[PDB]
Formats: sequence, C-alpha cells, structure tokens
Amino acid sequence: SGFRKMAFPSGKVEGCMVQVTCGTTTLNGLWLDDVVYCPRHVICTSEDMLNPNYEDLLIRKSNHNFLVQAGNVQLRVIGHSMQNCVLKLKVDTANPKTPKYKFVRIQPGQTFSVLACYNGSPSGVYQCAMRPNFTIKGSFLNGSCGSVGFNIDYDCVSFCYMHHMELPTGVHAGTDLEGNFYGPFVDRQTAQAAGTDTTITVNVLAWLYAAVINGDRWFLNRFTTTLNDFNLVAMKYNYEPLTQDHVDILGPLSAQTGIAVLDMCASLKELLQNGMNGRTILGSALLEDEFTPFDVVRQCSGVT
Amino acid sequence: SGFRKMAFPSGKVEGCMVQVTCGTTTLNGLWLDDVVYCPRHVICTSEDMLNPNYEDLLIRKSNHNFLVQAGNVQLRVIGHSMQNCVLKLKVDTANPKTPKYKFVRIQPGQTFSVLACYNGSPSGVYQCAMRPNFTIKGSFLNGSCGSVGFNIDYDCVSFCYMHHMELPTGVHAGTDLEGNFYGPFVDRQTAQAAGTDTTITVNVLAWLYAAVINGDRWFLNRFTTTLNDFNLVAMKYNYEPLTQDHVDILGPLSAQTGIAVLDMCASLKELLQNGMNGRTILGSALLEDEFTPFDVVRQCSGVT
Ligand SMILES: Cc1cnccc1N1CCC(C(=O)NC2(C#N)CC2)CC1
Ligand SMILES: Cc1cnccc1N1CCC(C(=O)NC2(C#N)CC2)CC1
Repeated sequence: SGFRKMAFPSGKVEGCMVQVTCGTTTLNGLWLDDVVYCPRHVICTSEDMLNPNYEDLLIRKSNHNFLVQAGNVQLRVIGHSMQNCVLKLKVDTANPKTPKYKFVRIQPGQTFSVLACYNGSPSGVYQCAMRPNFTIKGSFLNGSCGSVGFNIDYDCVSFCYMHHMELPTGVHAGTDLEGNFYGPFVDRQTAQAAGTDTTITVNVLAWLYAAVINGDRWFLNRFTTTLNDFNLVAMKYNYEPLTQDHVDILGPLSAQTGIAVLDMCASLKELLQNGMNGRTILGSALLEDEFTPFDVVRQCSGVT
Repeated sequence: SGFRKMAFPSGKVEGCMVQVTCGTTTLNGLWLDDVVYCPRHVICTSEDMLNPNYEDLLIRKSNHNFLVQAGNVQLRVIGHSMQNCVLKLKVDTANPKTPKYKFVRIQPGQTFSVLACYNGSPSGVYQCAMRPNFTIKGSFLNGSCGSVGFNIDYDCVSFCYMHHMELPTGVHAGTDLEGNFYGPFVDRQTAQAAGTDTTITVNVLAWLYAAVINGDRWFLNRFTTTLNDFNLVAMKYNYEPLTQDHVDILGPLSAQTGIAVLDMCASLKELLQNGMNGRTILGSALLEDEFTPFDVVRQCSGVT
C-alpha cells in the first residue's frame, strides 16, 4: 500500500532526447525514426521572440544551421519543415532506440509524465496534469524547451506534450507533437494571461478513492448528494462540473471500495465546506487533483 | 521556474531490473555485472515469514531453485550467497546494460528515487526520503519487493535502498544493497512499530528557499532567531533539531536569495506557530520535507 505521485519510467523517452542548436539558441529535440521534433522558436534570437514572423525567420535557415547532437554524436540534417509550432528535422539516421509510439492530444484533466531535459540530457521526471485553463505547472528552466510529456501503455509511448513557453506568472504552455498549442497560447514573448485554474473534480474523487483503498478514511461522512447539488458547491469552489461521464469513469473505483460515487461527492462537498481542520489525506493538506481515475487503478493494481 | 517533486531519470535502473522466483514467491532483483541482488525473503513461504530461520530455509535451496528472468530470457544461476538480508545470485552473464554504480548507505533525511517494479517490469518512478525513524513512505504492492532506490551523479547510479517490508501501519522498510536494514526493522512478519516520524527541518528550509527562488514569498517575515531558540520550537513541533552543519549546507541557497539561514528559520518558526492560514507554498498546504538542499540547488540550476 501507500500512494505516491508516480511518473512513468522514463527510459524509453531518454533514448529519444537530443540537443538542437540553431545560431545561439540551444534546446531539446525528440528523435523518433528519422525525424527530430523541436519547438520552432529554436530559430529565434531573444529580440525575435517579441513579435516573431516564423515563416520569414525560417527562410534564413538551412538544414546545416540545425545542429542536432545525440549523446556526443552529430546527426546529419537532410530536411526541415515547420508544422504549426514545431520543426521536423529529417535526419539521415533512424533513432535505433525509437520505441513504439503515438502522438496524442490530451484533454484538460489528463495527467502525463515530463522528462525535463537540458542540452539533450535528462535531468528529472515528474508527473503533472493538463490544467482546465490548458497550462501545466511544471519545472522548466532556460534550455528545457522541447522537453516532452508522455504516457506509456505497456511498451507504447503516447507523446502528448512538448514544452515551449513560460507565462509571466510562471506557469507553462506547450504543444502536442503536431505543434498545436494547448489552449490559446502562442510562441511569442507577449501578454498572455491564464484563465481560472479550476480543480479537476473527477481526479480529486479518484484520489479520495485511493485514500480509502490505502486506509485514510476519516473524511468519509454519513451523507450523499446529487450531481446537481454537488455541482452548485463545485461551482462556488472553482471545481470543474462533474458529469455522468465522470461518474461512469469512477465506476471501477466505486466497485472496489463499495462507496457510491455520489456518497464520495458528498464527502468531498463537506471537505470543501469544512476544510481539512489541520488533517491530511495521503500526506496532503489539500485535495490532490493530478491523479486520474485510471492512474489510481493503475497504481493500486501494479500495472507494468 | 516552477518546482516539482522530481525523480531521477530511471532508464539506467530499468536496464538492471529482473524477475526472481523461488518456489511460489516472485519478486524483483537488481542485475549488476554478473550478480543479481534480491531480498532473502524470496525463499520464504507465507508461513515461513512469521519466524523464518533464513540459514535453515536457504539449505533447502539450490542454484536451480532461483529462477532469474531478464525480459523474457532466462539467466543461468551459477552461485548464490546470503549477505545480511539480501541474496546475491551469481549468473553466468554480466548485465550488458550495467551502469557505473556504487552502493551507498544514506542517512535519515536523504532523498532518493524509487523505481517501483513487479515481475521484473518497471511500473513507475517517484521521489521519497529516508525518514528520521528509518521508514520510507512508498507505494509498494505485493511483488514490489526488490524494487530499488537510487541517486544519479551524472552517469553514476548510487543504489541506496532495496524494498523488503511493509509495517502493519502501511509504511515501508528495507535495506541498503549490502542487505543491512535501515533502522531497527527485520524481515519477519511480526510486531514492528515505527518511532516518531519527525519532520526533516533542513529539508523544509531548503524548500522554503526553493519557494522564494520561484516567487512564493508571502511567508517571509521581519524576524530572525537563533539555533537554540528555533530548536525549542522545532522540538515542540516534532521537527529534527537544526545543527550548524545544516546551516552550513544551506549556505549556497542563503547566498542565492540573500536570506540569512536564521531569518528563514524565523519564517519557519512563525509558519509552525501560526499555520498557513489556508495559503499554499509551491502548491502545498503543508511544509514539504522531501527536498534536500542539494535537490533544491540541482533542480533550480538544471543539472543533467
Ligand atoms: C525560464 C523558462 C522556463 N520554461 C521555458 C522558457 C523559459 N524562459 C523563457 C524566457 C527566457 C529569457 O530570459 N528570455 C529573455 C532573454 N534574453 C527575454 C528575457 C529564458 C527561458
Ligand atoms: C503490500 C506489501 C507492500 N510492500 C511489501 C510487501 C507487501 N506485502 C506484505 C504482506 C504480504 C501478504 O499479504 N502476506 C500474507 C500472505 N499470504 C500474510 C498475509 C503481501 C505483500
């Protein structure tokens, strides 16, 4: 037992990280087959980032201006193209460590692992969630751009995020691996403010189920509620509305614990209204929302 | 910016995980060079675990009773020996993926990454700390034993933990890679209660420095204190005493922020006495103690 914020094992993604340099800008690339994917802003000077015309800046760049290094070995760039906000650098060598992989675009509330990298070299791995305002709360310094987010289903890596930007408020924005930003964000150094960072209700409920499975039971109360009544309280507390789809997803955890989803919603309603009174759940003094129901089942069942 | 509970990239350790089966017991082993290390309780029947005589149980075991599988390939066991609470299974094949490595015995308050495994297959990676009572708060199900804890210095893996036991209170105990338990724990299914789980003060202070570096500044107050005055409050709150050695270790973070260590201790003293008043620091409503000062510098500087 015990319940931890757990990342996927990072080895399959470590095998794909490379360094990409263009002029004086270095960041990370993702090497899959004979393509390296990286943020298009690799071509920007610090001055360029204010109002960059990427099509115009890219005209001044040739294949030989993209320096791609895998470990301490140089890869030969034989083509480049821009797709949305990513560059695809065709290299003459397929990555021999390419895992089975997919590109997926996740929904707000979905969790993934980030392999934070600098100069193509892995620094650390952590779990986060796509927030309801399409930001992520990461840990990214200068040269972390092109670090990726992913999920693993057995031996298949689903890449869902590539890091591009830090907003003036220190939260993070990026793209899927087709180069489309999550949410309204752009790869320019300009006024971009995030909307409300609401709490991912379905994920809190999953985590409360994890708490019961792991013996933390004090918050269970004698009440129930309805989706509509719960949602009036969720709204007041900047929680995402709970849908019947979410109730259905929490079905397997409902079955495992014998606690009806709406009973757990009524326990959550009291926690919101009453607070924790100085108590902890799974070692947290706040209600954790970066575990999906699938995460809780996966971790509570030991999937590899 | 941003500050996350970050594990080391797990790839170098994934390359070392194997499955070890003895009779009807399966758990994990660590394959380094031509030795597989695993908990000696692999030889126990559930009945054996109550009062096991490991020397006597081991007499009934031969090399061929230890089944070691690396991926879906069988390794030939050509020797076995017991060292403290681990078995060393000599195999006829050096692990071709053996990283540079060391075995280290860590001190309470030191952090490390765990690669949670089942049947030799990696499930997830998370960061934890050696608690002052020599437990760890992990996430371990049946068949997680032999999962390891480690730190990485560039390309050298320092293995510091191997998982053996879950106490009746759901906290975890294990050994270094010489098979010596951390703290007073034994590999028997008997009454073993943990002592006080005190808070790792030096680590809280490091994390408060991380908070200031990442813009969370509200808790900084107009006060200072002395080690002796602080330690009277630490004692009252089940915090570890702060030593001049800890003050020296927090030196580089003191330098980076311009906040004297004793001023930060006085901010911590007020947080202990006043609580958070519903506020958060780096997204936590409690004072986080599983980042060492070295962790905070490493993450705030982007070491790979
Ligand atoms: C910190 C960070 C995190 N994640 C992605 C990017 C990040 N930074 C964005 C601003 C960059 C910068 O300082 N640019 C200027 C210059 N010269 C204009 C000031 C540094 C990197
Ligand atoms: C859950 C866990 C976590 N970390 C390490 C070990 C862990 N378990 C220890 C008790 C085991 C067990 O059920 N043994 C009996 C039988 N049959 C006597 C009941 C199961 C594995």
